[PDB]
Amino acid sequence: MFYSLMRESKIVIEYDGRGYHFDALSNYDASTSFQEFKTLRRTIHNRTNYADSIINAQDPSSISLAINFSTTLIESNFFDWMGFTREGNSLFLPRNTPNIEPIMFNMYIINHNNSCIYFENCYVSTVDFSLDKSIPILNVGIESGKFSEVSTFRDGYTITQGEVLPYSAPAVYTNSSPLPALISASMSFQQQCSWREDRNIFDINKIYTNKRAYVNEMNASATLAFYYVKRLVGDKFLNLDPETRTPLIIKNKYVSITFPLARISKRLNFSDLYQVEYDVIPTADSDPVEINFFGERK
Amino acid sequence: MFYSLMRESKIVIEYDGRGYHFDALSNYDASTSFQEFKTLRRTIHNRTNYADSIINAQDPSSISLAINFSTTLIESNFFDWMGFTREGNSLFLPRNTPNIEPIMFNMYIINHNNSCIYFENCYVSTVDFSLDKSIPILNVGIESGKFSEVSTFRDGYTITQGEVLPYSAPAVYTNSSPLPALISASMSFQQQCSWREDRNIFDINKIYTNKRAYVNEMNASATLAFYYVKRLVGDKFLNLDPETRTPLIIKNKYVSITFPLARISKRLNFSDLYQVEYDVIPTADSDPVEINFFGERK
Amino acid sequence: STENRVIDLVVDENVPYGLLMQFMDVDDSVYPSTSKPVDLTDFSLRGSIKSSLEDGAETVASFTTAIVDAAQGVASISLPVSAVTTIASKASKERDRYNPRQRLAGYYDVIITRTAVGSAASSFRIMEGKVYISDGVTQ
Amino acid sequence: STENRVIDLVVDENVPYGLLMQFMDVDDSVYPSTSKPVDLTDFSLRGSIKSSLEDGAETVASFTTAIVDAAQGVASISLPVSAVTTIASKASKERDRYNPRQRLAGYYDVIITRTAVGSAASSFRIMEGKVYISDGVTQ
Amino acid sequence: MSTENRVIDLVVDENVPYGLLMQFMDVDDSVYPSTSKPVDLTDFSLRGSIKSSLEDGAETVASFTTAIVDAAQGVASISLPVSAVTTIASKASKERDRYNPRQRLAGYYDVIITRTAVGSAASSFRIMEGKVYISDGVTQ
Amino acid sequence: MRLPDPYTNPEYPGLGFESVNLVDNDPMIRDELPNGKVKEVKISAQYWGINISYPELFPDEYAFLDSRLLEYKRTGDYLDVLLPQYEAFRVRGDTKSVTIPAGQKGSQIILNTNGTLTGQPKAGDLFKLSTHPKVYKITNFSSSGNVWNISLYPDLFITTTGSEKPVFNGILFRTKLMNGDSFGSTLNNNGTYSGISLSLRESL
Amino acid sequence: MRLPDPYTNPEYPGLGFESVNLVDNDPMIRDELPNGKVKEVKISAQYWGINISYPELFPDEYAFLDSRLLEYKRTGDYLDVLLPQYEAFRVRGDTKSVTIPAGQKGSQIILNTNGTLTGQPKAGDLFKLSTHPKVYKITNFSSSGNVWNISLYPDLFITTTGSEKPVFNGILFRTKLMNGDSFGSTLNNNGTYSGISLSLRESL
Amino acid sequence: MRLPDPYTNPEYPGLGFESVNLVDNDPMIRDELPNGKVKEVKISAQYWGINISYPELFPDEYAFLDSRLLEYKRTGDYLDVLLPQYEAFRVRGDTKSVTIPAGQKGSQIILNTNGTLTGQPKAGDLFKLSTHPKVYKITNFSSSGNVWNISLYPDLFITTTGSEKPVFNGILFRTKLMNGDSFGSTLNNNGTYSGISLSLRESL
Repeated sequence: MFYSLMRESKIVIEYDGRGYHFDALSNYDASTSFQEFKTLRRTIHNRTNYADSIINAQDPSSISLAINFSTTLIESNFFDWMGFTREGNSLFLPRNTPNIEPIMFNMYIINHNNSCIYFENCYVSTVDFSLDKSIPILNVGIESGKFSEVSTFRDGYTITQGEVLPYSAPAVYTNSSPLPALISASMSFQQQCSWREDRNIFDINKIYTNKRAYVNEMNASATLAFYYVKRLVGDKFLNLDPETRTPLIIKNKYVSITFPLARISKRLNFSDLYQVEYDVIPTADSDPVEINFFGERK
Repeated sequence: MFYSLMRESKIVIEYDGRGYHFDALSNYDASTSFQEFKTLRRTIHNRTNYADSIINAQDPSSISLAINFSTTLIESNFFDWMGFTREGNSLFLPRNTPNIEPIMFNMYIINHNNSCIYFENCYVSTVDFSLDKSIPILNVGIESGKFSEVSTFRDGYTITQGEVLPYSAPAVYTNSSPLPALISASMSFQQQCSWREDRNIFDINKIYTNKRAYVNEMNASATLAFYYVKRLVGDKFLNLDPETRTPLIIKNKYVSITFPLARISKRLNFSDLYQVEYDVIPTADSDPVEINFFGERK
Repeated sequence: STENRVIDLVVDENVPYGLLMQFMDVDDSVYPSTSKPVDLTDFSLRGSIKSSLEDGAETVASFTTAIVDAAQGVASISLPVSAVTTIASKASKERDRYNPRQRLAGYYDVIITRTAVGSAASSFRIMEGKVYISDGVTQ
Repeated sequence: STENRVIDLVVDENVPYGLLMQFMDVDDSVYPSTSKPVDLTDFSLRGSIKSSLEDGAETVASFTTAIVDAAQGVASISLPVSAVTTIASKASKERDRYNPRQRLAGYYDVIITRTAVGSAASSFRIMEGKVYISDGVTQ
Repeated sequence: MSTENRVIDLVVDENVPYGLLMQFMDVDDSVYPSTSKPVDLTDFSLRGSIKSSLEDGAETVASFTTAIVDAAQGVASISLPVSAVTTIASKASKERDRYNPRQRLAGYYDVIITRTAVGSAASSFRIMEGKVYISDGVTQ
Repeated sequence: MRLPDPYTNPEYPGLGFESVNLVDNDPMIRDELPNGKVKEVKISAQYWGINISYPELFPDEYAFLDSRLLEYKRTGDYLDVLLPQYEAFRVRGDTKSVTIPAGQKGSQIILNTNGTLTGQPKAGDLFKLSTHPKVYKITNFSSSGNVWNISLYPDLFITTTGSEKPVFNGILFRTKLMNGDSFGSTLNNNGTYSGISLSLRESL
Repeated sequence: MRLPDPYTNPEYPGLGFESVNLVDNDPMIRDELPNGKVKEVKISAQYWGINISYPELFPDEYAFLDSRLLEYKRTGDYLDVLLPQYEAFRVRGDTKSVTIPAGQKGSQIILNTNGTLTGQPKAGDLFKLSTHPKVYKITNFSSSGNVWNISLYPDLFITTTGSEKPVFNGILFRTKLMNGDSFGSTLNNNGTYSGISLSLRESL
Repeated sequence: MRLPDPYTNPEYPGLGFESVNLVDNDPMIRDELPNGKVKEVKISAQYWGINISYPELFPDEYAFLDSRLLEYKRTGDYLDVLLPQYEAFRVRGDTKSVTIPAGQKGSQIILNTNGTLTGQPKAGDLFKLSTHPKVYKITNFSSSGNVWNISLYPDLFITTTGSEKPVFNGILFRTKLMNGDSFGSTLNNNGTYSGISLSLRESL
């Protein structure tokens, strides 16, 4: 019979009636499960041994994708679907969350012989990538409400990811002054939604699937790792004091995350070679956080 | 002097005045300990540094044995002692727990030079074995109340385990229709008893040992791992929907655990090759769960 | 639930065989499933035991259908001890893995039928599987 | 028969063997432990022991059957001491390294039968398995 | 539990007359827990023997001198004298138990009870079996 | 007026009853004599009490529910409450050709079904007359031919005039919303409304 | 009437006591004298109190249970219950041929089995006379052949008239509900009635 | 009558006292004057209060304990309670040859041991006279030869007649079970009885 290989698969995200086949996929992980109500009615009459278990709900699925950067920049739609406002090829973090509910979309995981798993009512809840000395890759995390098995599906023949972008060394700046001795710049963006369970007595003897959710908060964060370097005795630029507001940018040849004003906290580790670690979050009144997506030639 | 080697040992279980020497023992683990009441009486008069610790109880021991299947089927007595009713060579899971207290027995761990450790007031609390592509072995877990050191002991010269049964591939059926692409069938049976601590003021200045216990519940469970295989598009037999009641049997050449009616929950993992995982428990009104022990030639 | 038509029959050597089918109609709309039995009117069952599924396979034996207690739905399928001997004669010499007494004798299936109860020949297969002969010792 | 209910009999050497059954039908749907002893009137069980599980095997012994209590449901399957001695003589000598008392003698089955006027053959197999001889020294 | 129930081991102590006290009792558990009555042992004779091996040709090293101390109350006693114990000790294997050096293998044994009576119920049962071990001594 | 439920309005799944509480309110004067005999006296009527609990509500669901509740409080109507667990269809047919003999004021309805109704009502179901809004529970039912003997928990609140028609399916509780004197719902910073509870009482 | 339980209705295993509280209720005129002596006078009758707690009840089981309870509330009779922990059948036989000599009052009782009963009623077991519905509790037992001397915790409410027959098995408490006035049942989204409990109280 | 403890009945280890509470109950009228002087007035008697707590009880342990308690409530006897922590044997010998001079009504016993007793009682021990059931605690003890000067917390509840004999070992509290008006124990579904507490009061 037909076995199902992960390497022989195709992941298509269905949004607005168009299929976004996300090629250049390094690895994805997903699971499906059901919720049970298992009670044991041991009584003084009969100290029974057999439980009363009924399947009544579908446990929400947690799908994680690892997607390489591409020249056609389809992967920026994950920021677009997660709530960021768009102007050109740059994504803004809005001052306030636009809507109460996230942007919902369906996703297919295609396989050979018309086999498919249909995740519905999905939303992008996490996107983080590490700019480092290895090839950058953004791990997106989406949560589903209802999963199903379907025969025919949606396959993104045209909308697809192009060639992976060549590696380019990261560099973090303050205005235009470079920060020396970078190790690993990791950026994190989240849409911490929550499922609104509305399982009621009208759903008795039926399988319940989560359908609606609301956004608790959105945020942009970055953890920067440096080597503890000082150029002067009693230096003022490079030290361990906190910085309430400072313009920061984690720049690459193909992407540049901008914090117009940042709150930096420093942490020193007395390891083999001393390392300082930053904790960059935008300030209260900071302008929207920028995320530029340069395909080629900026 | 005399050292004590685990390989040079003999474990004899004393039940009903007869010694059940359990040979074909792959490995066992046990520990003994005491309970203390350590309080520090720091006062405004004397902020002392020396605690007031008295040993007043023996912490119950947790002995785990790993026993190979044998041709004389002495190992089925663990199901017999754990509470299952017996008819011929098949063990039933009773609808209700027979008695409030479990079946108590003593156990010896013999060693050379008349050295022994005497575990008393033991009961079988867990038995689970995995039918897989390796040789099956059932790990039993017993809990003791009182441990002691004795000079002479009980040694099961006659009652002993025979030769280990040859390996035979497991197979799980629904009625008589085989379930394809099995990976690992793991069965679990438990007698979740609880110690009734009755340490009172008449035991002050004495070491207390647990003596009596009651059965909270008995259960039979099995976790089945398959490969996600489908033979048709929109198949009805093989899918991810829950099955409220279905006859299942995890069969081998020497053992067959039967669920007359089973509650199956399925879980799909999108691993290198897709794997589905079952969660088989007997239903509310299901007939007693069968465990047959075939020595040779069924 | 789903389908469980596949069940294997183990018939005994030197002993006549008789199976008792309590036909039933369970419905799970209400939580205590309805125990309504089907009513056996204009019903006939037919079943043959044929070695292998290939076309032209020789007919090892044929089931003898009995319809009794039509009101409560039960029915009986049986075959005489002579049929048992004829089955055991043609059974393969290779024995089953799980039981060293059974030997594969062939395949079978019984087909219910309505004969013009509403001017329709609504005949569908009930069950199926393999027939196993269990070697006896008494004779 | 009962393929899942195979039980190996153990007969002691130098001792007459005795095994008693109880045919006692149950219906616990009304209330647990509702069991009525089956009438065994005009029932006659019989069986045999043969060395191998195939045709042409040499018969070892035949159980001296009886009906201890008619209408009470207590049947008995047994054989005298001389037959046990014959079994011990005919039994194999491949003694186990850790069960040096038990040797395999053969395979056994017994069939219950109805011989009622106004009825037909009702043979049915109720026991199945192997006969193991336990060695003895006190004679 | 096909044979696991009626098998126990005896260790006769060297240079001491060995006597085992048995108490028959008809215990009823299936009908109701905690109900037991003695077996009326009148006409229930006992006999046992010991042999070195289980082969057809085996030596009768000893034989229990069984006696019914109480006809009722189901009390019986199997015992052997000092000479039989000495014979067993002399005719025992020289290989010592590692976990208990004083014990050495002597042979196998069985016990049959014969309830011969006027009533046609002259049944026989094997109520005991196992191995016989000799425990060495020095007090002589 | 019907309380919004996911039968009529499935587009608002948050309007489902997360947990209902059918309260049996039959006030009685119970006195325990020293001789061990407990004695009861019943004067007042029995009224079914219904308590509804709700999950977090989105703005549209709360808007619909609040509009319906304010319409109720404006027109002074009677909220009708439907319990899904009591909607098992056993008795089917026409309830217009069935006749109920008049003068029945006890706690028992004797009706001649005239063979027009299929099935039989089960004990513990909900029963109601067509001319009175009070809801009854069938405590016992014996059928001897076409005449049925239905036993009801609340003593018959009306004396049958011979024109009443039994109602077995589609039964609604003519409730009146209690705790409406101080009725509110807090809106959290995440946009969802929380703390909504309906304490309803059967105002026949 | 009989309270439903798995013995009467095995098809409903959800019925059956998850926990039963058998309380002793003997009112007494207790007085604490200034000298340290405590004087208590028994005047009011004693009555056993039964607190029954039910496990998760499915809708059909609760329908049966509350149908029976509402029939109780309707016809107004007493509600018998059978505690299963005291159902150890320790006395076989038929007690019709057992005579209790007349003119006996107080805790002690003398009954002659006439060589009919088999089994000894140990202390702590229940006891009930055939005529009166009171339920006693054996505190001590002593027999001289066939005659049995039984001591009961509550004094015999009525003096034996020479015809009362012992009832050592199947003893039912003639109780009355104490939660009737406000008895509500909650239905979860899981589909079970949770926290169903009864506060019974023996009448007379 | 003795309360079952693991001295007389070790086969029921659940009957041990998980925690005892010896309560000193000496009601007094305490008044605080504005001049800072607190003044007390004592009229009523002092009674030792004992509170017993129990662990989960198996059916046999509870059966034995309940049979004993019901025997108590039947015969109206006095429960005797033994505290192990007060059973240190210091004074040994015969207490019949010791003489207590009469007319001692204060809070102090002067007795001539006549050299018949070995050892000396320790302060804080339990002391009791042979003709009265009240239990005393030794607050001070001075021995000048054979005459002992034992000081007791509760003022002597009796005036010595010259025939009383001191009792130092084997002292029991002649208690009467309080909270017996509503006494019960819940039986869980696992077969063990829980929620058993004995509030005892010294009813001399």
